Amino acid sequence: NFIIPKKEIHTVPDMGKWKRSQAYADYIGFILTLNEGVKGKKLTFEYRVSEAIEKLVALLNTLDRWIDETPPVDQPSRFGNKAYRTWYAKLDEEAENLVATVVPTHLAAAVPEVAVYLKESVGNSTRIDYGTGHEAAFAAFLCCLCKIGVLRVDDQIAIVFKVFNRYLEVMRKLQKTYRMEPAGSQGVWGLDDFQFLPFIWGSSQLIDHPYLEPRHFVDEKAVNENHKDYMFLECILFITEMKTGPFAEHSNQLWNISAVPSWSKVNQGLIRMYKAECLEKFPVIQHFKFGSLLPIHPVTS
Repeated sequence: NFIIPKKEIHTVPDMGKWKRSQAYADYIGFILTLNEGVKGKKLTFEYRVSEAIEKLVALLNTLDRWIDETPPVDQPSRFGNKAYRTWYAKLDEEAENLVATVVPTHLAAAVPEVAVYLKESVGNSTRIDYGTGHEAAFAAFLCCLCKIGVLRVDDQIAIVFKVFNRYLEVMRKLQKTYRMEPAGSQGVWGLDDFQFLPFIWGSSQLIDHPYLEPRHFVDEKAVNENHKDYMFLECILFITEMKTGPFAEHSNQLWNISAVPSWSKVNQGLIRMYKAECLEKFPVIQHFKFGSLLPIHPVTS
């Protein structure tokens, strides 16, 4: 009974049925389920790695590879490099074939439904840009795999620390390689040019840290010291690799968050901020796709 996920949020009044959709409930609970699973734990933690995780990292590694197979054009050019479209096209042809390496045959029919989210998670071919709208789809991608029991509860630490963490390395690579633009006003009032979720699961990691306080993440010296262990700081280091000038100028919203007393409170301030600035923002989220695994119909309870 699987189906090709389709667009359901066409107008601003549509945000209602979204916020009462099964999908919505499914999505956020999934978000918080993983958020809790990562509490106080270093990236170097000993977690369950399952063959499905291995096959996903391999899926992502193919994506990484195609970038190398598709070097940026040498044209003049001034925004996103147009070799991104050549990359994206390779994915559009090959998303199904790829999800197929992770999905058992008795669930063949789900491949098309599942692959859609995959195709929506890497940015925009026309505009060569990327934002939390696409990030969301990669989470929704992963949720679907839980919904069909390809991914397991036992794995929900390796989803963040291994798979999503690799996905982030691949996104950054696309962002450096093809000089991708932030999607819409991600680079105006945004927490970040590109991501959001890693700041959630990142600050969750640092809950109850002995030495490292939210106020410490603006200290670059200290960031270099600790990025290998923590998802939140890796994000920070990436910003400081991409932006001219002083922190408070280029990432003011994060700058103000560093003032927050505890990682616990940051993580509460972000869960909320993620709802408002992203999941409940028409412009960011209207492209979210709705099928059988994450449907639009009213929450059944």
